Amino acid sequence: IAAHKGVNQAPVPLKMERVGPHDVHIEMTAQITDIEIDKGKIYKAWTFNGQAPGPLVVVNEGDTIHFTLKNMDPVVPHSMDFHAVHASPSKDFIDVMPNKSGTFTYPANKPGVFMYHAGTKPVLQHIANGMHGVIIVKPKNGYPTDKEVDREYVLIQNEWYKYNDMNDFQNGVPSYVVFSSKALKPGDPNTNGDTFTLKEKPLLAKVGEKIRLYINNVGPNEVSSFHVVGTVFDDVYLDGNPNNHLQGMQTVMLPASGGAVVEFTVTRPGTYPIVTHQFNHAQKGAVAMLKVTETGED
Amino acid sequence: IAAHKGVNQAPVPLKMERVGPHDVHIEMTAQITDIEIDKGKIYKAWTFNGQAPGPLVVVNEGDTIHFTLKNMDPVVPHSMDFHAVHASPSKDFIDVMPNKSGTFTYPANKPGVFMYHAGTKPVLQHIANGMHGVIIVKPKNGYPTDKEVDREYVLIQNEWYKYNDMNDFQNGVPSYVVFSSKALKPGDPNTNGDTFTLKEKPLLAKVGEKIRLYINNVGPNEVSSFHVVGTVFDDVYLDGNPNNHLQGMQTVMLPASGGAVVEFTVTRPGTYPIVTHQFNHAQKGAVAMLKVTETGED
Amino acid sequence: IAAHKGVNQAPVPLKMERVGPHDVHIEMTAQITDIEIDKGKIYKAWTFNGQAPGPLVVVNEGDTIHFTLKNMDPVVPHSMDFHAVHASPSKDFIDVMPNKSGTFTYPANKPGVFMYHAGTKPVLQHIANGMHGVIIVKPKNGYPTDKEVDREYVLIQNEWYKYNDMNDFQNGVPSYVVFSSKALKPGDPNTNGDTFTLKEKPLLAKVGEKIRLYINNVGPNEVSSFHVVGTVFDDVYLDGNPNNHLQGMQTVMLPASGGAVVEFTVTRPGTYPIVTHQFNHAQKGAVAMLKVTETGED
Ligand SMILES: [Cu+2]
Ligand SMILES: [Cu+2]
Ligand SMILES: [Cu+2]
Ligand SMILES: [Cu+2]
Ligand SMILES: [Cu+2]
Ligand SMILES: [Cu+2]
Ligand SMILES: [Cu+2]
Ligand SMILES: [Cu+2]
Ligand SMILES: [Cu+2]
Ligand SMILES: [Cu+2]
Ligand SMILES: [Cu+2]
Ligand SMILES: [Cu+2]
Repeated sequence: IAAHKGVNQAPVPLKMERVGPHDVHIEMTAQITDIEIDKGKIYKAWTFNGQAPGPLVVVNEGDTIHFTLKNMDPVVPHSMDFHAVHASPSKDFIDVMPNKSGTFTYPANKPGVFMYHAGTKPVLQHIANGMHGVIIVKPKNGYPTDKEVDREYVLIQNEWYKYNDMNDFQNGVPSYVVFSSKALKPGDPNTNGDTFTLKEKPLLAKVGEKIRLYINNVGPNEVSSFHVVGTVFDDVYLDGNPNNHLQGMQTVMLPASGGAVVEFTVTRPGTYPIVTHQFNHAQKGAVAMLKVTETGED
Repeated sequence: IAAHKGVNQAPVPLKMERVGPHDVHIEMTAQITDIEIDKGKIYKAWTFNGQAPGPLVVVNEGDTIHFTLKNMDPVVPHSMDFHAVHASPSKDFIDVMPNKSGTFTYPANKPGVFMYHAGTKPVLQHIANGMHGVIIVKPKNGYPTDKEVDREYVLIQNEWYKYNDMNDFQNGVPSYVVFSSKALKPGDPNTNGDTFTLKEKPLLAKVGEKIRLYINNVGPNEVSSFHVVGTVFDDVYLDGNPNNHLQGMQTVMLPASGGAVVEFTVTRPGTYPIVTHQFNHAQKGAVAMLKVTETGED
Repeated sequence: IAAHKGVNQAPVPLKMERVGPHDVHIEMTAQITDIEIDKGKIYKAWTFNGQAPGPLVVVNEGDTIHFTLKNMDPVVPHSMDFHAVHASPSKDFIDVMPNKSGTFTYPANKPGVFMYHAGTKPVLQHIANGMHGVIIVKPKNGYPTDKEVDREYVLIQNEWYKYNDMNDFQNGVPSYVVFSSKALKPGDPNTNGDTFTLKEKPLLAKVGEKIRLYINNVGPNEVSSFHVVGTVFDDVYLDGNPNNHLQGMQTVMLPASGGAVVEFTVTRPGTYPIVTHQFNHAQKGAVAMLKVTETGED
């Protein structure tokens, strides 16, 4: 795209504020931002807010979201689809033109770990170029295992293909498959989907802790066989709904866009790989690390 | 196949009749029929009854099926395997020769949404050429959410490959991935697996309705990440068995041959896409549309 | 690998012995062994004990495993990762050098059907070359359907690629996808992952029996759509945990490394194919046979 040559729009912080007991404002951008997806490999990504996957959104079950998208892309329209919400796609997930803004309002009435992404045709093109992310909806009644959890993080899996190549997007194997982590609390890492950051700067935990991960596989195209090496998942909630409760799973199958809340105990000090057990994808980047110490600090 | 050159056997209606409180007769054909799978693209499909996927079969839990296959193919033997039934495959799923008929009897003792397909070696060849379909077995006790459902439809996902190309069937990506709908009640659409019909003539519903879809991914080769845009599944019954109950899923993973009953509410007027969220497959045709109006008519 | 030319190390029996009410010793080898994966096709596999998948391990819930790996490979280090155990991967799943042994101890505190495999970087290379297997952990309280089961077997699905070809391992379709069976009781077959043995020498059962299969899809790369032709699964326990209970499934989705306990009834004499319903993989070898007779013997 000629109008994208040399364009590298600096990341813009997500804006969110509560405006009522059950109403939340969210303002995001669509923007074109260079991301290092593998060492020495820059992808001029189509992004929300200059991150790919986009920034983490967290709301409460029953919140109505008043969402504004500011399209900074000079030529390509973009839109937003939240899997959390009940909305009319042809009225509420519509395109925002370059240099314009649009505001859309819809309720998040289901708890869980939901994908969000651009919904502009061809959707495959917008997702593959980087316009994906996660919104977490916190259950009103929590999860039955809340009291057991010591520490929590968010992980997202995505693929990267040849740059803006629709033939490759449809018909080719992914060039990279990657994990990223998005911050829930101050001090948490906030990273982009790349092959290396969560290996070189592992997530941190303490010996004996029960860890919760909020996870989603945004695709665009692959399913995920999510596994933490050296442990077993004590409890799994499919899509993050507290009713979809499994126990003692070694590996959790996630469809494309599929989410889960998974919980596991780390019993010994060491470094614990986190993989998709589809090992062609792991080899192409989809390995993160969890470093477990006696004190919890690196 | 030389004996298939110029052959286009007109579709023959499914024949079914109840013969006892727990016994049902079903008569189907195997036939060679041209189907437009994408605009301008004719596939000379191997079919049951001139449809691909084949005609919908609905029976009651506990029905014994007395099934007759009339093979109209001039040269290729075909057979029938119903996933619903308990049968001896080497006695009851056997080949029927060209221009012959065979009758086989077996019970459907489990509720759900089951694949059926030809079971003639190489099975991949018969399925990929179009010999797949769905049989629904209605639960004796229903589903716990029956009283909430306002409207229902059947959707089937399948792939199409290069014509009768076993190398492509085994080793290549699908050329098209498609949805079709099969009629449950008079007035429902009844379509074949193509890239366009359910976009141009969407399924219809009314604002506020809870919709049930009986779904199955017949493959032959891909798994499906089934998702309705703009809603969340309130309830999901894996394989259509009422015991396999999930709630609040954004997306339902279906193995090849996997089925489900999914239920969701459409809260606003508009058009709601229905996809496999493996977006390479969606881009290659696997998007249907649900049009929701204030009155339910187009 | 030059040091592997002409190397064909004869299979070595698994060594196991109980050393306390909750402690079990296991001794395995890493060795280089020629396996006929398809008729006329020898793969010089990287193996545990000269089998691929490796020998079956069965322990009780709550057993601590004292595991020794003797590395017979002349040049390549190998390691062991059991999905059953809680361990520090960077301390307990570490490499054993050629011609050395290492001993590692860790508890199996969860019931189920778990993958094991080499954990040496690049893990994809070690798994794809054949270093995978299953460990079964028997639940302390059993399964609720134990009293209904008449006969049981273990089945494992794996893929084979071009020989030691990392490009193919990461980016290519599998050349073969295969089932193998591992013995639980004297007289059970014990086979390697190949395209033919379980077709030519089917598993055996008697008319009317309820069969339990302990299954795992070790990959490395594909998911599995596990289906027994001519029946429906009465009960399914995902990953073999008794709590993850589904009923009446036609087909069970298994992620890469995913396991299950599945149970089904064979009502009539005949031969029942066992497949992954991803039929490209079935065509490339992933069909086993179950022969059901009036007397249960061939
Ligand atoms: Cu507002
Ligand atoms: Cu976009
Ligand atoms: Cu979506
Ligand atoms: Cu704790
Ligand atoms: Cu009859
Ligand atoms: Cu056929
Ligand atoms: Cu089948
Ligand atoms: Cu209603
Ligand atoms: Cu010991
Ligand atoms: Cu190895
Ligand atoms: Cu593993
Ligand atoms: Cu019995």
